[PDB]
Amino acid sequence: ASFLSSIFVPVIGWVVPIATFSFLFLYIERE
Amino acid sequence: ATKFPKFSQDLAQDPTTRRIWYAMAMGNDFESHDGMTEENLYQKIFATHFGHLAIIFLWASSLLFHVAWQGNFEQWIKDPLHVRPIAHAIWDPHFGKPAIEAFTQAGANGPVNIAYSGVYHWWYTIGMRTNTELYTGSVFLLLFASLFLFAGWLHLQPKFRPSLAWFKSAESRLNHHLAGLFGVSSLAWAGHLIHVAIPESRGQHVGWDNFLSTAPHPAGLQPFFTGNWGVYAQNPDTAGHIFSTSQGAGTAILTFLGGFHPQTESLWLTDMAHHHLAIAVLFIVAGHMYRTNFGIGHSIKEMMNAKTFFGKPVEGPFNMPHQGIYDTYNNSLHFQLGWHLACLGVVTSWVAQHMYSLPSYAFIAKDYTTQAALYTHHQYIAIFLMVGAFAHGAIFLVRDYDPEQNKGNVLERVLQHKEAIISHLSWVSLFLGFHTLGLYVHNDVVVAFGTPEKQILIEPVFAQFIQAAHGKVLYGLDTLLSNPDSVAYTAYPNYANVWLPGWLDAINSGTNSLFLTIGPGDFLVHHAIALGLHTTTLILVKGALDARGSKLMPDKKDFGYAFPCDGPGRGGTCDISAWDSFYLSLFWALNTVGWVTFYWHWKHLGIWQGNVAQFNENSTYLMGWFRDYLWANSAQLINGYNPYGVNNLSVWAWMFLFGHLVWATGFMFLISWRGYWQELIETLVWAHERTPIANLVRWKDKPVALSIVQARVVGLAHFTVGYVLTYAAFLIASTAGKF
Amino acid sequence: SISDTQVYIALVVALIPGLLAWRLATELYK
Amino acid sequence: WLRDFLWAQASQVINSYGSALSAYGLMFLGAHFVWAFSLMFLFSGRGYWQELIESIVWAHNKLKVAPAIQPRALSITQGRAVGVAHYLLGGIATTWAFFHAHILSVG
Amino acid sequence: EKYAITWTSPKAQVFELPTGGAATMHEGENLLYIARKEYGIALGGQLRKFKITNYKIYRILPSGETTFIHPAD
Amino acid sequence: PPYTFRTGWALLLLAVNFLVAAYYFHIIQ
Amino acid sequence: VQRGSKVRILRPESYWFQDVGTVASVDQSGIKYPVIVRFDKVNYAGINTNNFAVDELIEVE
Amino acid sequence: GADLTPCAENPAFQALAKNARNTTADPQSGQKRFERYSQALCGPEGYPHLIVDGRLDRAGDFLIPSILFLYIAGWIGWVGRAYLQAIKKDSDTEQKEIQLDLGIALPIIATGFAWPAAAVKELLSGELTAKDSEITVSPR
Amino acid sequence: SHTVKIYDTCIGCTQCVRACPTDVLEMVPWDGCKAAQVASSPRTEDCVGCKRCETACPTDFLSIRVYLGAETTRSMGLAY
Ligand code: CLA
Ligand code: CLA
Ligand code: CLA
Ligand code: CLA
Ligand SMILES: CC1=C(/C=C/C(C)=C/C=C/C(C)=C/C=C/C=C(C)/C=C/C=C(C)/C=C/C2=C(C)CCCC2(C)C)C(C)(C)CCC1
Ligand SMILES: CC1=C(/C=C/C(C)=C/C=C/C(C)=C\C=C\C=C(C)\C=C\C=C(C)\C=C\C2=C(C)CCCC2(C)C)C(C)(C)CCC1
Ligand SMILES: CC1=C(C/C=C(\C)CCC[C@H](C)CCC[C@H](C)CCCC(C)C)C(=O)c2ccccc2C1=O
Ligand SMILES: CC1=C(C/C=C(\C)CCC[C@H](C)CCC[C@H](C)CCCC(C)C)C(=O)c2ccccc2C1=O
Ligand code: SF4
Ligand code: SF4
Repeated sequence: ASFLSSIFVPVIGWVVPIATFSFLFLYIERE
Repeated sequence: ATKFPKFSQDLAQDPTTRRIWYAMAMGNDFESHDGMTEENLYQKIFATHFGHLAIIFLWASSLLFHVAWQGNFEQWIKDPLHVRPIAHAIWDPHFGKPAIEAFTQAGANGPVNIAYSGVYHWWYTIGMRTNTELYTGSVFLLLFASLFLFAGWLHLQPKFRPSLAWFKSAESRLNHHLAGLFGVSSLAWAGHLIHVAIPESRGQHVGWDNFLSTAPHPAGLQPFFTGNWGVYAQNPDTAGHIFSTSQGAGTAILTFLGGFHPQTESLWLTDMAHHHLAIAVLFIVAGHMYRTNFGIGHSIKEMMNAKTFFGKPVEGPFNMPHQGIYDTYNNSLHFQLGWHLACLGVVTSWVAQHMYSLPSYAFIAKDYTTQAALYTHHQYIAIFLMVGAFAHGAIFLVRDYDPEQNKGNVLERVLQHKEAIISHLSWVSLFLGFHTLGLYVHNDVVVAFGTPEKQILIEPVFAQFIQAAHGKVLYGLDTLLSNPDSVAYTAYPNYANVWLPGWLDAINSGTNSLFLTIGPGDFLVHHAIALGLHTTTLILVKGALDARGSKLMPDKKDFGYAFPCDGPGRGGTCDISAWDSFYLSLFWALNTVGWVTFYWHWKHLGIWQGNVAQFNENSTYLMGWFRDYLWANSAQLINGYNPYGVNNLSVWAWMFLFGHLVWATGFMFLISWRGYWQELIETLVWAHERTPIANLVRWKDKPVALSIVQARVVGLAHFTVGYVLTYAAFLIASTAGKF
Repeated sequence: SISDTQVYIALVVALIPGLLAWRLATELYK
Repeated sequence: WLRDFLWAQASQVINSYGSALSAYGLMFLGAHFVWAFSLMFLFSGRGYWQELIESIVWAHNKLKVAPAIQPRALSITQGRAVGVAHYLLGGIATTWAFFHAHILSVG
Repeated sequence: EKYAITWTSPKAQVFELPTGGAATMHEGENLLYIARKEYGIALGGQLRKFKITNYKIYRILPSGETTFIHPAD
Repeated sequence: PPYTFRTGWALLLLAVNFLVAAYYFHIIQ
Repeated sequence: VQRGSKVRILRPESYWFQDVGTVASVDQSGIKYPVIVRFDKVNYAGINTNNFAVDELIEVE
Repeated sequence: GADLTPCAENPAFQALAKNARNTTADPQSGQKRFERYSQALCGPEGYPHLIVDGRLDRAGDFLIPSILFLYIAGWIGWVGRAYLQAIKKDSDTEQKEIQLDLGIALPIIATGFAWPAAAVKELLSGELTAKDSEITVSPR
Repeated sequence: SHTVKIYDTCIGCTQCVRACPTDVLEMVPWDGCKAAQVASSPRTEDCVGCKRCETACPTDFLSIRVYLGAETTRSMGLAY
């Protein structure tokens, strides 16, 4: 099942930092 | 005026970008949080320690799963001396087609990374044979790491949350951790070797299904209780034992040959079984010493405060005042953390010193690059654990230290004569450096002038003796286990040197790293190491002892541990704080471990290639280090990619250049300091409010330059990461390109 | 190597520490 | 630039022992030293080194070799100036000894 | 705008602005809108070589409040 | 004072320094 | 003490701690540290004079 | 060990004796060092390995230069110590530091050769060291 | 802002008041010293942490001390 690399690596490469940075930027800039 | 960071109202009321950076470097500092009390501190550290513990088991499970699913472990069993292991597989979209063909290696379908951490040798030694045991142990560590993630959550709930007196019960940790964490676990691993790993070493499968049926010994626990323990040391694995087969096998489970297995060139598994069994008895007995609620045992607070040796009045133990040290170790957490990093830092290097000379893993002495990486890894780990020992020891003297509770004791008497400690530390650093650098430059000029016989070469005749006082015939000193008429050789009253015929076979062979042959090139580098240890200690001790103030600046305790300076007054005070003496030392600590690992690596490149004469001639003068090691070995590396093509070393050729760039970037934060950069950002703030379309958007946090203490962190971070990655790309590919 | 089935068991079992890590990291405060 | 210029053209400067280009072999290593020596002044600060002298003046006060002119660390501006003069000296002299021993051999 | 500084000059002469550059004061009461109080004292000492010690730094809030903060009396 | 407890242990350790050198000089075997 | 008396210093935060000074002038009523001591070696600031209390000094002449 | 057979017996030391490089313009300075280095111990490489043990057949390596150095090095300290003892009881003492009082420095230089007879005299009189109550110290 | 502590050892030299560039310091009368005045810091919300006031003080050790605290807009020295 070597096709899981095609679906975990782009999520951790792209989706994981986009979801993390967009959470943290809205959390540090929160009155 | 935001609510981030939660743990500080002084940082959360910062309009600049300093708010963001100081949240990161004060987040895990639990002691400086807002409103943190004493018992809330320990209850939060204890549950955090379940968090770091469960990272370790989740880390070690990915080593098992990525090998079972993507590596070639079952293909590595058949021939461990030529089959090249596999760590994980590459899914990189950015690869070109000649860079998929170059990394399709070790008999695999796709691009794979050759494992240089030696975990196939450790798993093959301890009995694991197929890819299903690796997967089973992987899934077990998923559950065993979740058992700690639940435990840290459970011990934060209000009636499951431990009290303060539970943490400061120090005599009960020492009984349970020595007997149970050290002793039972050494006993359990001896049970794992005897039941499983030693029968797996003889071609005899023992798994979870048939370990209750099969016995490790055909005698079978009857000679244990009757006292006939010599039955366990009957016919061992012979000198023709082919590993994991039944040829030349034995029935013994606890044996004491000493020395190495003749094929794998590792320690005997029957020797390790009687080892961890004997360690287990010495620790369970050690864990029944201190006083708990059962009204028996030694009491440490009474051992410190004792003043009477059999009627004679003394000042304390060894007639030295150790009173109040129990209330100094136990009440402070930085005294404990500063202490135990020194304890863990000693043993970490002590692990590395005994794993190249005494290999304990099957077929690891012949897989070279896995052995060159494990030495250099645990040496650099031992570096940070020793620098942080003095670092967290110096946070103790600023923050936690109380001179009234510690009045008159041995830790007070060090702070009196602290100018005598730093002076004689400053002497040995200069006494070695003036005369070790002097003899390299002497040998450099003398060889350069074509007359190399005028070199000052000193045989290390005080370490020549120890290797001959351990049984090496090669020098002809004829003492002390190399003298066959010696009292130490024969063990005169009892003659019980069982280990000694197997030890002298191992030390007198030139086919291992056991007590390597030393010469005049090894004289200068051990005194160069001693230059690096006494000088790194000089910076760390002087920053520890002067942490509470001195002549140029008294009351440094009022300013905390990390503050920039005290201004340009009094001639200026740049890098005056106790944090700044942590800071200068990590240049030396990375330096000294460079010297101990340039010298480790180049002595073994002569052993592994059969050319011992290259090191012994050329390691006396500093061109032979520069030419025959740095220049000559980086030819396989740098040709990892050239205009003709690529090969499998092109990551290490790319990481080598990457390391030279992170290293050089860190100079920018150290040569140039802050006030140049705040006057540069104030021109970018101007030209953003004036640009007509781009001033629709605007910052929430005002851009300021990095603070003075911050870009000494950030400067040391680019320096240290680039120092590691440069050598780690040179260590691997110069060894894995030559074998 | 291991079978294609066994990889999915490892992923589903890995949600059990993934859930518990989210519970611990939020019980330790925001 | 690393393979075909710095690595490949230095094969005449470091292999030059026992010959007439021996001084360029010694100035190549000797200038790598002075370059690296300059970083002690650039990276560190003045206020560390003044504290260290106070522990060396003590051992000089004890045996009555106390100098009448008091020792001080180099000032903040001078510690930068020493660190750039020793930087430019060892960096250029590396290249001075590298250009000569390469081009006095292939020319 | 914030921190107005006023001073009375005997005549006109060229001084140096704290924001960089040289201007020319009038004769009589002057007025300069600066960014921070640090500019006004660094200007107020530059007036001392012109023998002027009659300078007053205000504090203009964005609401329109002008608080006299130097001197206290 | 004549430091008895300091010099008592320094002469013990120096006697260990001289004993190991006797093995190295073949005085004791 | 008197103008010319060598004294010693016991103030730990002072630069000339356990060093020999020379009293230049002693005042009468105020400050609480009314003794001007002209030292012979300079501190980091470059000065060589300071004020000290009456009980702060140890006369050695 | 390792293979410290003496240099007169070595095939390697005699092979290094045939391609001698003249040190000084003495035309046999190439030869008049190899016969002098024959009593030393050349290993497998052909180079004399010095012995800092203290053996009296090997006293020329370390034992003889150690007495020779420590006489000269304890000289320079003692001359520099006794000068600073003298200038402290003068009018200024800072001028006499950078700008040497040559009338006082020259008697101290000639005095020196009984510095072991003077340092032991200073040691036993208790005038070598100073009191810890008279040296400035840092706050603890 | 920062924190300016003034101890009782100063002599009324008026060198620290004539050196703080945001004019935090001022002299108040005080019957202790010979010059009969002590420095006082009634406007420490304006202090920028410059430590010009510690550089100019004669007394050993310093009668004035600046403790670097929480940094607002006035103490960062931001014109923006
Ligand atoms: C921390 C441990 C760890 C690390 C560093 C890696 C590293 C890697 N894994 Mg792997 N993995 C692990 C544990 C780990 N594995 C475990 C326990 C499992 C079983 C569930 C897997 C299952 C797995 C699969 C199925 C695949 C990878 C893949 C990969 C590669 C690409 C990264 C990726 O997509 O992640 C994938 C990550 C997951 C599937 C889930 C992560 C599981 C661990 C337990 C999370 C650890 C989080 C960590 C502790 C949080 C701390 C962050 C830190 C910065 C503070 C890379 C070699 C891919 C690959 O080989 O590409 C070629 C791929 O297809 N991994
Ligand atoms: C017998 C009962 C028992 C046991 C098993 C433990 C076990 C433990 N306690 Mg503990 N504890 C106990 C009773 C016990 N405690 C009692 C009674 C008290 C109250 C008085 C405490 C109070 C307490 C506190 C307050 C804390 C602990 C902590 C810990 C953990 C230590 C960290 C760790 O995992 O290191 C594991 C270490 C070893 C397995 C031994 C390592 C030995 C050296 C370093 C290396 C030797 C290995 C060798 C070289 C070979 C390795 C090679 C191989 C890896 C390849 C560990 C799980 C800490 C923790 O993390 O909390 C979770 C912590 O903060 N305990
Ligand atoms: C188990 C050991 C241990 C423990 C529990 C602690 C715990 C602590 N230390 Mg300590 N320390 C340790 C080891 C340890 N340290 C070691 C080994 C050293 C020597 C290097 C130090 C040096 C040290 C200093 C000098 C200081 C502390 C401080 C602290 C406290 C706060 C930590 C903090 O703010 O984190 C914040 C965490 C960070 C800022 C992390 C940034 C650094 C990361 C690791 C860089 C990583 C680079 C990058 C990811 C690499 C990518 C590679 C890629 C490009 C290829 C806390 C009590 C501080 C304190 O004030 O104490 C109260 C403090 O001043 N420690
Ligand atoms: C009068 C000469 C003199 C004397 C007797 C001493 C004596 C001492 N010094 Mg000191 N020192 C001196 C000059 C002197 N120093 C000077 C000029 C410097 C600045 C370079 C230093 C720098 C220095 C350091 C950095 C250290 C000592 C240390 C020591 C002690 C151990 C010996 C040692 O390590 O030598 C050290 C010698 C040097 C570093 C170089 C020697 C300096 C020159 C070459 C000799 C001076 C000769 C003088 C100018 C001749 C004047 C003659 C006069 C008639 C005109 C000892 C108390 C060490 C210590 O504290 O150990 C406990 C220590 O760490 N000293
Ligand atoms: C050889 C041999 C032997 C011996 C051994 C030994 C004896 C060892 C030693 C060892 C040792 C001898 C070790 C040590 C180490 C040390 C260290 C490592 C230290 C460190 C420290 C620290 C770091 C501290 C800290 C701190 C500070 C700094 C401050 C305050 C606080 C504290 C205290 C915490 C025997 C007989 C057995 C056998 C045979 C062989
Ligand atoms: C024999 C021998 C050896 C050994 C040695 C030893 C080990 C020794 C020790 C010794 C010691 C351990 C010593 C110590 C000392 C200490 C002290 C304490 C000193 C004193 C000094 C002083 C005090 C000084 C003075 C002076 C002088 C004399 C001169 C100049 C000036 C002065 C002042 C500087 C060897 C093997 C190497 C080699 C071979 C031979
Ligand atoms: C360049 C430089 C700056 C300017 C640098 C600034 C203003 C920050 C620039 C960083 C930008 C935003 C990129 C940062 C992102 C990194 C590539 C990765 C960081 C990711 C982690 C923070 C998570 C200083 O402020 C400074 C201060 C003191 C000494 C030396 C220096 C210094 O050298
Ligand atoms: C090492 C170092 C020092 C200390 C280094 C010093 C003081 C150099 C002094 C060494 C020379 C050898 C002193 C010379 C003293 C005498 C002239 C020696 C007599 C020898 C003559 C006979 C030739 C600083 O003062 C400093 C200041 C600011 C930033 C960085 C640093 C810095 O890195
Ligand atoms: S604090 Fe300094 S400047 Fe102010 S009155 Fe005292 S001595 Fe003078
Ligand atoms: S912080 Fe220091 S320099 Fe700035 S105004 Fe206040 S006293 Fe003066």
